[PDB]
Amino acid sequence: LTRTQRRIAVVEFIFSLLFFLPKEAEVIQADFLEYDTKERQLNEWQKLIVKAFSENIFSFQKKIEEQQLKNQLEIQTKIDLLTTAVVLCALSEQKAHNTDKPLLISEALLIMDHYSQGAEKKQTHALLDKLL
Ligand SMILES: [Cl-]
Ligand SMILES: [Cl-]
Ligand code: NA
Ligand code: NA
Ligand code: NA
Repeated sequence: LTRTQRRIAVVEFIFSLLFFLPKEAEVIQADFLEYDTKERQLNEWQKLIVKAFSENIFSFQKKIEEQQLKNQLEIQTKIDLLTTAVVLCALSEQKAHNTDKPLLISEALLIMDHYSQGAEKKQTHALLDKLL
């Protein structure tokens, strides 16, 4: 599997959880194990993202909540749950693996295309991730 496919697997997982939150951190981590299949071949790289997600979901969800709002501009001189799941994965991944900002954003937009969301305009906030 490609790193992109592995990212998609985390996104879909997170997505399925956002309908029924909150769950305890170790519960989500154990739910991720039951989520594994022949095709997913879930590895430690993905499990570390889900671990960061499980332990920081309250803060990530807050940071998101407030960045959207803080986007209230004049000049320059309703986020959905799939788009949220994509953004939380990027936050989770930068936390677990310290992936650089440019790679995370391109990848995120690539996943949005995969789900034919075409709401790419809500970048992975150039505001929410750190450029190293
Ligand atoms: Cl895939
Ligand atoms: Cl999948
Ligand atoms: Na790989
Ligand atoms: Na995990
Ligand atoms: Na953590």
